Amino acid sequence: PYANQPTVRITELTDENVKFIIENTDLAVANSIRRVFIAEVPIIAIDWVQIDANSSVLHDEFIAHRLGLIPLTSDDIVDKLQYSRDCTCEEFCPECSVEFTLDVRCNEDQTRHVTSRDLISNSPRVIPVTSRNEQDDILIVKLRKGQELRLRAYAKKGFGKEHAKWNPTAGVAFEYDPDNALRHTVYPKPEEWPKSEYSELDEDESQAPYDPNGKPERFYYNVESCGSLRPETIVLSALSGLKKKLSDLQTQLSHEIQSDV
Amino acid sequence: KHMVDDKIHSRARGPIQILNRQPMEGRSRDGGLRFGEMERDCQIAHGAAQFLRERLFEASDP
Amino acid sequence: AGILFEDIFDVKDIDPEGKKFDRVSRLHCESESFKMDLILDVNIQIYPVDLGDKFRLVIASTLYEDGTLDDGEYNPTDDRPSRADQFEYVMYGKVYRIEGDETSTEAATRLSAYVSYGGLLMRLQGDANNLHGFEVDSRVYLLMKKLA
Amino acid sequence: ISKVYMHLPQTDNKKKIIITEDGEFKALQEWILETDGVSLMRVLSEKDVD
Amino acid sequence: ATLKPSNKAFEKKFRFDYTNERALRRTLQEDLVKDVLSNAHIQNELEREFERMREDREVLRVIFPTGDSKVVLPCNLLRMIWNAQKIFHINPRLPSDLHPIKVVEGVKELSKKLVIVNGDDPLSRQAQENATLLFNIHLRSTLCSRRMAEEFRLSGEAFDWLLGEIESKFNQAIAHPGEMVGALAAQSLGEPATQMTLNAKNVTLGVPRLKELINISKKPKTPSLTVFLLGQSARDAERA
Amino acid sequence: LETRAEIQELAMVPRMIVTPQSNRPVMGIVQDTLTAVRKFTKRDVFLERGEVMNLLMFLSTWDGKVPQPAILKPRPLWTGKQIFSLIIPGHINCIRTHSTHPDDEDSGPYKHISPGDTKVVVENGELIMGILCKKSLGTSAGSLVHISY
Amino acid sequence: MNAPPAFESFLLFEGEKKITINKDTKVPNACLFTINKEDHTLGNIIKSQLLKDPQVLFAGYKVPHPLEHKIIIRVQTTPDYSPQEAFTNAITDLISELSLLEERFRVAIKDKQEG
Amino acid sequence: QANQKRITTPYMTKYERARVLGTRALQIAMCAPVMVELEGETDPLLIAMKELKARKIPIIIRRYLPDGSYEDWGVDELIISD
Amino acid sequence: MIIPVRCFTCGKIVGNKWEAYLGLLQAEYTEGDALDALGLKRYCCRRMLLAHVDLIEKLLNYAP
Ligand SMILES: [Zn+2]
Ligand SMILES: [Zn+2]
Repeated sequence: PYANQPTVRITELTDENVKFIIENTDLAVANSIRRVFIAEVPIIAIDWVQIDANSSVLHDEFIAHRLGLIPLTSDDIVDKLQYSRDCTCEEFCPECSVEFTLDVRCNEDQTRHVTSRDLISNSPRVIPVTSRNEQDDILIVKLRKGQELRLRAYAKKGFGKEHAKWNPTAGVAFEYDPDNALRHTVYPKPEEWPKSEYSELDEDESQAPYDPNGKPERFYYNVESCGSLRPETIVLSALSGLKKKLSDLQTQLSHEIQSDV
Repeated sequence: KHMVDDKIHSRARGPIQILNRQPMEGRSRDGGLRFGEMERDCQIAHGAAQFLRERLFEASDP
Repeated sequence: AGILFEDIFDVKDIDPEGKKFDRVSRLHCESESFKMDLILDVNIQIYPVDLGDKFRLVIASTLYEDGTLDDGEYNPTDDRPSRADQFEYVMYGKVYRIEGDETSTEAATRLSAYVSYGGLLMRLQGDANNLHGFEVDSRVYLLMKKLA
Repeated sequence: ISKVYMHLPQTDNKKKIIITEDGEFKALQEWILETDGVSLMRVLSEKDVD
Repeated sequence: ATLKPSNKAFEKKFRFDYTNERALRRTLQEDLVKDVLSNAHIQNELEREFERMREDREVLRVIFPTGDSKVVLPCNLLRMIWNAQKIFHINPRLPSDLHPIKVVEGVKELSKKLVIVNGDDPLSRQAQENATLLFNIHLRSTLCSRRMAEEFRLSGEAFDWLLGEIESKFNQAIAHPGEMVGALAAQSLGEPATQMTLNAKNVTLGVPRLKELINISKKPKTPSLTVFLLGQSARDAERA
Repeated sequence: LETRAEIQELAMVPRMIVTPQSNRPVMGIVQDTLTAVRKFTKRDVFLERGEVMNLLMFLSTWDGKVPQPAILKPRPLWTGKQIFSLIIPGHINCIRTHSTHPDDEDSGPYKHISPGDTKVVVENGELIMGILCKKSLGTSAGSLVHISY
Repeated sequence: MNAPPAFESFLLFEGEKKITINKDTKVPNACLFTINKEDHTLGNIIKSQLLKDPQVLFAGYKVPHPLEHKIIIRVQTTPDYSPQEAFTNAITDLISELSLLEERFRVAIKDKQEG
Repeated sequence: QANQKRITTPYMTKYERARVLGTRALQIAMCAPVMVELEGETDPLLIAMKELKARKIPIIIRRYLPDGSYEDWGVDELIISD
Repeated sequence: MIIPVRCFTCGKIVGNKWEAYLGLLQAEYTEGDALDALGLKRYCCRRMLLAHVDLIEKLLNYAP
């Protein structure tokens, strides 16, 4: 009639991905955490573009949509910024947005590769991932001699449910019960299937015996970040986001219980 | 190329032809759908005389 | 008490027509105290049964040791004294057919009661003296316990 | 009538369904002819034809 | 049920045996068995019922010369009877409290309540008797006093409900005035025409044959006869 | 309003389920719901308390009382037929035969206790036994839908 | 032409309540929680946390339509308890579990970075 | 035609029911008097339908016969099936 | 006509991998080894780099 006492054991931590294991928790909590990593973790991304000149072979919507998908470093800034819906300013203020600028013209005969390096931001904390001091720069558009691309973009705070550009993950390898002990799957020919990296069984065996009193535990994870948020910041921001959603829901709930009379 | 935005069509008291005061033909002219003979036969089987009357007289060319 | 039949059976064969399902098996059993043949389908996945095993079967109309009818609803929050605690395998079904060898004039000497536990079928056939409490469209239980 | 085909019908819709002395239906397998032409007034007026 | 069985099986399955007291003592209660054994008027009514079913048996033999008992009728009696068995918790192992005379009288009154044609004149009574004929036969053969005593074992309340159900389901199956059965038939015949295929001896089938039928053609594509033999020629191949 | 009521009483989908063309339903179960209902009503389908509560939530014709599971120990488990019995309305009665029903079964023994779980039998609105398919839920005559209508 | 705004899945429209409680009349001690602008992310965790409470007889969630962004959670409890109380405790329990999981994750991260 | 002997069916046909609900709904929509209670009914269709179930519809159906005669059957005299 | 930014399936950045991918192919690398050196393990990203057609390079042959 109460909560569980989950534990954590990290098996790999890098700047690109983090591999951890959660034990003593329900499958629902593990799946919701997985869903939050993709859809309810705030991040900064371009959401407003004003093309002042574009003589390239790619139309404006093609460039705007491209720019939106460029990841921006948002480790400590996303917690400080606010959503445009709640902000009491107008236009695009510094507290609810980050202004960007691009001014490129191909004067030489060689093809000019407009890259993310050319995106100049007003805040040094929010910059393209590739620009952060190996990895090459993201390619926006190629220009021919005489062509021009000049715009003024604005980044905003958002999450995955609004658009995939606001997804900080590049893959979430969620796995549980590597050896099919709970028999949640039924392999018609278990000998024809490969072994998971987290499996603990001899090669002579195909799957663990069935466990009737078994429950889903020891959920494995691999959160590969796009680069914007460090792999650990995604998990912390996720748990904090889901806990905020439940806190707000509890508030609205109490307001409805009290409103009854 | 068969998208839904190029196929979605609706009409409610739009333009009509000149020879017969019946709805136009085509999305480009805000035309109406054709309540063909096969439809008349179907509603005859249903015994729906009021619907068949509203469609062939009151909703087309009163 | 609420018991309609009770006896000790011995598994004589398992799936003679071949294994049709994976998590279910048909058991052909025979008793010794009353000599009643039995065909039962059980979930071997959670309650495995091997050939030659011996179990005690108790067909009861209610789980309460005291005479009290059930409401047919799942209420796990019930602390009343239940006879399911003394057994391992328990099922819930209804009698859907009662055959026999009766003729146009003579009564039934041998009977054959069929029960369906939500698809798991059971046929218990033998002498009529042991099958008087069985009636069609009646909810009953199984109370199966394996013994040595 | 160009040609005629003789055969035993395997289907009961063409067999001869009689009522036995016990009252049961019996389907007799009897020979029947199928022609390529149509002349009823003359074929019906023939011996051994039903 | 009265079409295919033999004369022996038809008597053993539908003729109410009011002579074997042991069987009736098993099928009926104590008040009903003494009444069936002592009273003679009832025995005559049951014999008349069996005779009426034998006449209907021959009527079906002349209607259905082929052994095809599959028929289309308004109300399914076997399901209604089963439904009554479950609605009243009928025990097929205990004796029934349904008097067979109530079964016969109930079936006759119900047959009078199903009116496809309204009128007391002999022309209307003849049309009514011919319209509900096949149904009244299936009714008297299914609601027989014997079958209701050793096969279905319904009680008085279940039988009363069964009669009221059959009456309502039948009155609900009557064609409603104004129904455009014409277009309904043309559509019912034209819909399968879109699924069928255009294509001993070669015979035309599908749309071409349906066509030649609707537009009577003086020069069909595959005209043929179906010649049947009378005597020995039907059995041997030489005379054939 | 006249035409609205006319269509509401003569051409609505519920009233058009059965057709006079062939006195049988024209709309029946379809692709996924028919393959899954086949794999759902099998004898080896057991549902836990969580899955059952997830399924019962999608029933509009549910009185809110969870049925006693067909297996109470060692673990409470409901069967697919036990939930389908709640799906079936009223107290209808039907008898059908699965597509794989052998012809040498209705003659010999086990006719009433089928080994392959064939011989669909619905009694008092409860799927006593049998595997459902197009012969029991499709557009055929005498199916559970036709009897429901 | 008809692409619904993306923010329409999470932002509450003017005057639309986040949660509505409706007492079920079919059985006693049952309620339906209709939550707006939510999905399976909360429905599954609340369902699972409610199933662990032995005083809860029924706990399920459903989405009336995937295009809509609402959810309905049904809760049935014993007479001595209450469904609103169960939904409240279930949220409190999930909050405590996530708080604990967060601290143990910060600790695991610190231990992994320091080595 | 002699009203003492009406040969038509005593049940109301599906078409008669359709037209009765339709015309009565139109009347109610034109602010006509209601015969039954209206606890929570405003949509003229639901009102006409409750009036049919209550058997309180003030309409007479003139069933025309092929010969040219007619039989006036009131909505209260007909037996509703559906 | 130009390499996308993210992988449609997962979301991994691939826009900064096209030039590097071509830079490896000219260096006598196999398409598989080149995709491995760029860190593309999932077949979804490998699909993005192995099935792309740089059509923009032909569009730049036309005067602006
Ligand atoms: Zn602002
Ligand atoms: Zn990818």
